[PDB]
Amino acid sequence: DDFAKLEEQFDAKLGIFALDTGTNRTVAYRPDERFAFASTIKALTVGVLLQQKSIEDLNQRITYTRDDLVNYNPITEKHVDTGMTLKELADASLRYSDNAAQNLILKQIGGPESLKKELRKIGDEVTNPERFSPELNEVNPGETQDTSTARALVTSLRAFALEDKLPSEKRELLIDWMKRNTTGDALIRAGVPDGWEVADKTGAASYGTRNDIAIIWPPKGDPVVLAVLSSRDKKDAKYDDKLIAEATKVVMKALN
Amino acid sequence: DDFAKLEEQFDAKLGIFALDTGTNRTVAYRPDERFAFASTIKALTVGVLLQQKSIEDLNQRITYTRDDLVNYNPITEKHVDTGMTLKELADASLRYSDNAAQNLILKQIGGPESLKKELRKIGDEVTNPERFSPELNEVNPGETQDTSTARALVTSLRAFALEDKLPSEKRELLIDWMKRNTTGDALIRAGVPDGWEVADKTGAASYGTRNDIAIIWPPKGDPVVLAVLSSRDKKDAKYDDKLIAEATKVVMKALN
Ligand SMILES: *C(=O)[C@@H]([C@@H]1N=C(C(=O)O)[C@@H](S[C@@H]2CN[C@H](C(=O)N(C)C)C2)[C@@H]1C)[C@@H](C)O
Ligand SMILES: *C(=O)[C@@H]([C@@H]1N=C(C(=O)O)[C@@H](S[C@@H]2CN[C@H](C(=O)N(C)C)C2)[C@@H]1C)[C@@H](C)O
Repeated sequence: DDFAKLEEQFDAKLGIFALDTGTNRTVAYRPDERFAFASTIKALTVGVLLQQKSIEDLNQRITYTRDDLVNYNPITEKHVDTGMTLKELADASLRYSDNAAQNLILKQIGGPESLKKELRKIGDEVTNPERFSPELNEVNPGETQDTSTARALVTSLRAFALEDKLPSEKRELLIDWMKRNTTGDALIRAGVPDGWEVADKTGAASYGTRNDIAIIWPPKGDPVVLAVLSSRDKKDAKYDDKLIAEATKVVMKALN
Repeated sequence: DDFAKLEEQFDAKLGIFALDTGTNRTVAYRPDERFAFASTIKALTVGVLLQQKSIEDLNQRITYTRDDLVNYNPITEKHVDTGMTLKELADASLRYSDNAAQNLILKQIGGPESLKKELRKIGDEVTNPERFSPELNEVNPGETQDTSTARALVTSLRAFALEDKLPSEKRELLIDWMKRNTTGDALIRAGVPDGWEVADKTGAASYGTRNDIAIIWPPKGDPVVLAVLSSRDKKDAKYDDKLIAEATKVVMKALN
């Protein structure tokens, strides 16, 4: 098995689940193993923002200071003086993984416990949002706060992006943002041929956790939804993006 | 001088122009020397496309056939059967240097002769569009068809991307496609300090011509607009991407 081999090669533990929505074929490898979701949660978080706001409501302007800024604020740091609309915060959070943007959105939806409630409402009993960004990244093995599984992230991302947890114009915003992600070139995108459209959201945390979740549109045929998660046994361990890229090529082989 | 030393190391001719939009300082080395523009023209071509369409017009679906495919078609070869929208064609052209994408876009704006006339209209009396792709890359020394200069490409790229040849929303589309280019990692991007954002478009053509034009954003402050062009004296000469990267570093020192 190629997935076992990857784990061997990169001294890491993989979580994989992929679903071909056209065939209902799946590819699983530790699909129900828990991993820190890290910033992949940003995607489900915007899912819930969109469900709870009209499109026009995303034009509301959010004011903030350097106190609402945290460790990684690539877009938010530019706009302290003017603020940002919810729409521009969605963009920043999904496409640059802006942590402060995530916290600001999370506050608009009522916080982690309110995100959790909303995910339970759409059918996800697995994903456990507990903390703000960045501290959600600090997860020790055995703990369950701020964790999910490859199976559940796929199911939940599909529910918002492709099914009926959102109306079509809102699913379109979500997919556009995710399609135009900037943080993912060496991950799922590097394990798919060019001209296969990918919408993804990356994550990284402690214990060398390195995640990517995606919807992949092959040139014709229905989309594949895919989570590829990984983690290692030392708290301060490095991850290797190539593992996600290689895993991704294995999934596509197995599905075709 | 460092630029001469790069010319000597790489046995090539360099064309450099950079402009610091903050201070109006410039860095020039053979700024008015002509080079084949190659696929850098794609950026300017989208600038015109954007100027002549509403953003919503970009969703017009273009149907095309396999005759429209040329030598290098990474995205467009996957969608002969469905076609692609103008928006999707712009993305393919800019982020993958898709040649067929560029030729379809060129046909939508009326062809190279029409593109040239739109460039004259924004003030560019230098850039000489004449052929479709890839034939545009066959330029012998002393010839002027499909050539420009480092100064002109910088001037024209600024005009569309930063000044008033487009309204802000279309500038934003242009800038985002170029920020997310997949073809430029070993060029200007390699000579810029980490975490400065870069929008770029690359090119290569006969006589070992190797090009990259870009906009570079210091973390705070106004952007730098940059062209780094090169060529060599044999028709079938190889280029070296490291030339462009090293020239870029020199540009950055001379501006800091
Ligand atoms: C996400 O998991 C965390 C923030 N979002 C990120 C991302 O998904 O890219 C991280 S990733 C980590 C930081 N360094 C690596 C890198 O390639 N960069 C320099 C961006 C990846 C980012 C801190 C969030 C939980 O903090
Ligand atoms: C334009 O310059 C040509 C197309 N655009 C390119 C690019 O910018 O990437 C070229 S150049 C060259 C061929 N191999 C190099 C490479 O490393 N790859 C991207 C695979 C780039 C591409 C053919 C057009 C004029 O043909």
